[PDB]
Amino acid sequence: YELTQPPSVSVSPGQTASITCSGDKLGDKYACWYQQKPGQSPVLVIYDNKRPSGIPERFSGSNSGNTATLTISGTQAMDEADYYCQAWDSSTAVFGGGTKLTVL
Amino acid sequence: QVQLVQSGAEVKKAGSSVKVSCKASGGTFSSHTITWVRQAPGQGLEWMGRIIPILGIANYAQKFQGRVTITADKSTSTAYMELSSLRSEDTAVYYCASLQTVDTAIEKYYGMDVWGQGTTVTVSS
Amino acid sequence: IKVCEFQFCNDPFLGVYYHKNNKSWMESEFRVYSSANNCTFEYVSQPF
Repeated sequence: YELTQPPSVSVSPGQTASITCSGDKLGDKYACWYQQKPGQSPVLVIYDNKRPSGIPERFSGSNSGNTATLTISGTQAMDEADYYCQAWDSSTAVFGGGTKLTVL
Repeated sequence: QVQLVQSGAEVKKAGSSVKVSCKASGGTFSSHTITWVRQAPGQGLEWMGRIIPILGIANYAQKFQGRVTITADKSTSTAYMELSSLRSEDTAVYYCASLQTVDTAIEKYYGMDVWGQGTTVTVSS
Repeated sequence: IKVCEFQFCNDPFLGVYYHKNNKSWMESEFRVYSSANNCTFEYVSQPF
């Protein structure tokens, strides 16, 4: 029900980035990851790690027993954004602090 | 298709009633549950609740209990809410989004398909 | 059951979800029409 995540993450460009969104019993809870870029409104990119069409096949992941992971492939300069992991729990939505991706 | 365009930034005094709304102008007003989420700088996203136009059932958030009066009418094709007892710390950017469904238990089988440009609010004191 | 006057689109259908593949809740979405004007008769019973 409560979400805690690292304040930020850094990775070199073109590498595989793994992001963990730890919580309390988030397995089988339909966690959704969103993307918000500086100066642009948030967009939908994940809804079990499932990616909407028209979005390049760069976002993927898996949902473990008590953890959700997001894998990034083909990272580019335009990936600067903040990722928020949320789920529909108890007929309510909870938004985490979010992680800022830094690319050298 | 839907755009969810809304009004721009507004300037008002502290302690006054705040009224904001989002208008589609695109697809049907009904058939898409409308959600509002608050965006603040360095504080994450905040969820207040949701209102289903056709169903007319509105759900509230734990922190926004009683401080918001969300209403939606199909005839006017517009959704709006009344906010009061807002402090300077509560100031942030509000966003509106759709869900593509009008069922209470179906919302979890969907996501925020479309968002709004964001209507920043400034409080003068 | 609804013997009621409303318009049907060119391809009415229903949207179904399985609640995390649990196959228990089995919810549905009523994407079949957009009106219920002049609604006359209704009936409910055990599903066929």
